Amino acid sequence: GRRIQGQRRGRGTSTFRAPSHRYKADLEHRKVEDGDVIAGTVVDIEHDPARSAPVAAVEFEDGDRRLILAPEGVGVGDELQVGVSAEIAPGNTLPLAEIPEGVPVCNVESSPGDGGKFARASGVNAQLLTHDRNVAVVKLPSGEMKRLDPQCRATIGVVAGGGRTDKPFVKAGNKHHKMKARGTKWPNVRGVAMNAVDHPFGGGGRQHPGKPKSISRNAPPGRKVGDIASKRTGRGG
Amino acid sequence: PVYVDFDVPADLEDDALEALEVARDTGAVKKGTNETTKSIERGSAELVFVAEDVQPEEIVMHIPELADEKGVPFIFVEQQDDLGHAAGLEVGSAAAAVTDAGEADADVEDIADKVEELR
Amino acid sequence: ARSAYSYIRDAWENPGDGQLAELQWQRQQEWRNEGAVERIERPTRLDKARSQGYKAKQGVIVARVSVRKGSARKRRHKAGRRSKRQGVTRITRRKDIQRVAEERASRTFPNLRVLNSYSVGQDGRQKWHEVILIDPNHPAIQNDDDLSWICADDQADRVFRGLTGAGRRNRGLSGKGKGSEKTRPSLRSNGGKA
Amino acid sequence: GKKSKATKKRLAKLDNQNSRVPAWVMLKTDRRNHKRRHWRRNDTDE
RNA sequence: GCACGGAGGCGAAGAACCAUGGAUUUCCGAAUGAGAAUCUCUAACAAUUGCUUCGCGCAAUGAGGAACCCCGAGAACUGAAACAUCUCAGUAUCGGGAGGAACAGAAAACGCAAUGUGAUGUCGUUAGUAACCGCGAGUGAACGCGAUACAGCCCAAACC
RNA sequence: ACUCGUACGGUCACUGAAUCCUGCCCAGUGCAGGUAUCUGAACACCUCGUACAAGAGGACGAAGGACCUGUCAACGGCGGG
RNA sequence: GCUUUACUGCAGGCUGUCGCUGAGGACUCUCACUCCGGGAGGAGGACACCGAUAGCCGGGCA
Ligand SMILES: [Cl-]
Ligand SMILES: [Cl-]
Ligand SMILES: [Cl-]
Ligand SMILES: [K+]
Ligand SMILES: [Mg+2]
Ligand SMILES: [Mg+2]
Ligand SMILES: [Mg+2]
Ligand SMILES: [Mg+2]
Ligand SMILES: [Mg+2]
Ligand SMILES: [Mg+2]
Ligand SMILES: [Mg+2]
Ligand SMILES: [Mg+2]
Ligand SMILES: [Mg+2]
Ligand SMILES: [Mg+2]
Ligand SMILES: [Mg+2]
Ligand SMILES: [Mg+2]
Ligand SMILES: [Mg+2]
Ligand SMILES: [Mg+2]
Ligand SMILES: [Mg+2]
Ligand SMILES: [Mg+2]
Ligand SMILES: [Mg+2]
Ligand SMILES: [Mg+2]
Ligand SMILES: [Mg+2]
Ligand code: NA
Ligand code: NA
Ligand code: NA
Ligand code: NA
Ligand code: NA
Ligand code: NA
Ligand code: NA
Ligand code: NA
Ligand code: NA
Ligand code: NA
Ligand code: NA
Ligand SMILES: [Sr+2]
Ligand SMILES: [Sr+2]
Ligand SMILES: [Sr+2]
Ligand SMILES: [Sr+2]
Ligand SMILES: [Sr+2]
Ligand SMILES: [Sr+2]
Ligand SMILES: [Sr+2]
Ligand SMILES: [Sr+2]
Ligand SMILES: [Sr+2]
Ligand SMILES: [Sr+2]
Repeated sequence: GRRIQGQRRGRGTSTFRAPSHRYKADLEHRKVEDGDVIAGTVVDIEHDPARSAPVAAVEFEDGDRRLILAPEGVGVGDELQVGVSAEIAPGNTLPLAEIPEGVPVCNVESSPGDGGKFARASGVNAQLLTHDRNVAVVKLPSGEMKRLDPQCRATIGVVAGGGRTDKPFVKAGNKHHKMKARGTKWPNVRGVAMNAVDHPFGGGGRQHPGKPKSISRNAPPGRKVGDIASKRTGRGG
Repeated sequence: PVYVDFDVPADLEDDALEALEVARDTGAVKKGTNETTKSIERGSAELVFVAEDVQPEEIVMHIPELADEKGVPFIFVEQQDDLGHAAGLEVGSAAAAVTDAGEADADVEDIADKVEELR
Repeated sequence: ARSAYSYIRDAWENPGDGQLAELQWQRQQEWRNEGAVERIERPTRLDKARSQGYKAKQGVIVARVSVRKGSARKRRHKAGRRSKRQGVTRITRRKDIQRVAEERASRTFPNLRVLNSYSVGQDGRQKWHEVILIDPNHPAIQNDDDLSWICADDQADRVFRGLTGAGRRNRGLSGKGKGSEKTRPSLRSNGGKA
Repeated sequence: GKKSKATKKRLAKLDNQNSRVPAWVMLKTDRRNHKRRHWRRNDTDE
């Protein structure tokens, strides 16, 4: 047949690319030698095209102006700190080791110094649970217990923009506008609605997959469609 | 470095080169890894020198063990060009052998001793 | 008596044992951080180089080249093929890696000509070979009684036509009798069945 | 359109080639410009 | 000049014409100072290399050529009265490269087994033979012999 | 490529606004988990065979399968007496 | 052209084995190799990636 859409994506053609030239900036934590004597002042609050959430422009002591992954409750004028000694308040960044247990955190690093990998989406947050000299246990937004290096840096508080998902798009035109700001091909044509040549579920008098949807993990690209290696399906049980 | 199992003091190295410098004006000396190698094999060698800055190292890796199973004493020199200059060459020399000293047998004798002691 | 050279040679008969083993473990670390073709002032295997025609003289260059280990890097047929011509994985190329190496080296030094080459080891994902190249335009070589032959016009780009030692072996030209019915005088002249 | 200097030179040439075979060539050869182009009917290169 | 016009001119200061050699030889073009649909902008071996007086100072490469040649990549239609091994075929086509011819070439050969031959191409033959093969269709040598032409040498190491 | 993205994400699919609802079936097929025992290739190992080798057999045994479980808003099914 | 539990194969994924590959039926270590870090250094580690092969699945493709 013909390659399915999932395969067209990989080529990374314009239709499937993110409007990168239009994106503002990479929100990775600042790099500090040591000391924590790094403080800056929130100079402005801005909209981040890539995440549909606000971001804060900060001016640091040494003269470095950079956008930051802002938590809820940060405003112009406020002073932020980043370092091992940094104060324990919303908007500040410091290694988990220095963070008191039971404190909601965001933009958590996977590997100390990477700049932040976890909990960066609208109104989300990780929960620092256990401390140690060898392992900092964090509970991620998905509910998973992650064992991390206490040396991994993070930002106190939850990410700004919470609740974004609570309101419906109501109309296609709204989805449209959001989708245009992402690396995504939209709208979506169902497999069952295409010709046999275009998808494993195409063909047939009436629409219906002529096969079970739960596909094996070992399925090759082009065949791995439907419910991938589902451990189960439905709502029952 | 892989063939060097002990470090020789800058000063000890000093005495050896000098001894080698007079050894050529008086006695007899060999220049080159090959000629040095044959002397050790023929036994016609008293003391052999081996630079430590030889790239590739295979050119001299054999000198150490070959001398041991031949009783011939050997000593390391830091620079390759110094050994060549000491042997009176206008170029460098990876290895050198003092084939029968000359008005230096006294020192060469001590140098050998100082080395054995130096393990 | 034995030459000093013989010792280098004897060491390389078992590059996995003795001092050489430790030298390779060290070197390869550096090599892995070098380019595809690195020119070097002195052959790693002196005996082999000299044996192949090397000489400490002007116009004689030596370069180490690394190449990816394994079989062919082939693309599956986009058009219809009978089971026979559908293979993709276990198919290997017809030139050995040493030959690929000699050619890359010669491309890097357009004005030089491949004289010979030899292996200097490999790790699990690549192989290294050192190549001796000669400057056919340098008088120090136009006058050498042992190398001036490589200055002739018909020796130009010799490596690209299989005139190398590795070239000739890989073309099945070793045997002078049985088994070389389709290799001599050339693969092409024998319809390409060798 | 916007013609470059080179383009303009080539256009000029084509224009010139579009002239007729001089009368005298007729008498001398005792008896056609096989390259008579028209701006409308034809299409030049570029 | 082709080209048989008009006008005018050149040629015995030996023109035209022919051979040989030399002069001139715009721009783009491998195209090489940078850029560009043959032009423009502000001293140039651009790029990769060798040597190196370490300065592009001295040099090399690049691109072309009817096919021929050498090294790589490598189909299908087709035949088998289907078709998959096989066949078409190492063909078509593609990548790289040399020359006036290429390639091969002085035995770790041959094995008419010998008290025999003596580098290598090629031509005739050996022969559709030996060998291969859904042992189907088909594929298919070599040694030798008769010829053509003939030519043998140089390193590495030992010892210096 | 997704991605200057990180589960309030984005990938793969089905249904097709709101409203009131969405029953029964895990035997077959699919996916997934488990698995005492069974079955399960090659290398190395052992025995026989060969002055060697071909080869025969053995021992060990991964995923997989047998077997068990979960799962239908998974493919689908919901009859005759 | 299309389909599939048609025939035969081919990608691809899973899995064992051999090489990469080191030291002291379960274990420690560091030195290759990998990843994080501007750097120091940190994490991992003879695994993983990669080459080879073997078994399974395999209309995704011929
Ligand atoms: Cl969305
Ligand atoms: Cl060449
Ligand atoms: Cl004969
Ligand atoms: K065929
Ligand atoms: Mg960022
Ligand atoms: Mg778009
Ligand atoms: Mg849809
Ligand atoms: Mg339709
Ligand atoms: Mg399909
Ligand atoms: Mg339907
Ligand atoms: Mg000579
Ligand atoms: Mg020929
Ligand atoms: Mg006009
Ligand atoms: Mg230009
Ligand atoms: Mg047929
Ligand atoms: Mg064939
Ligand atoms: Mg038949
Ligand atoms: Mg044939
Ligand atoms: Mg024969
Ligand atoms: Mg519908
Ligand atoms: Mg509809
Ligand atoms: Mg990296
Ligand atoms: Mg098909
Ligand atoms: Na070249
Ligand atoms: Na026109
Ligand atoms: Na001219
Ligand atoms: Na040039
Ligand atoms: Na220069
Ligand atoms: Na037929
Ligand atoms: Na047919
Ligand atoms: Na056959
Ligand atoms: Na006869
Ligand atoms: Na069922
Ligand atoms: Na059709
Ligand atoms: Sr990042
Ligand atoms: Sr970064
Ligand atoms: Sr269908
Ligand atoms: Sr239910
Ligand atoms: Sr030198
Ligand atoms: Sr060339
Ligand atoms: Sr018109
Ligand atoms: Sr002859
Ligand atoms: Sr509804
Ligand atoms: Sr079931």
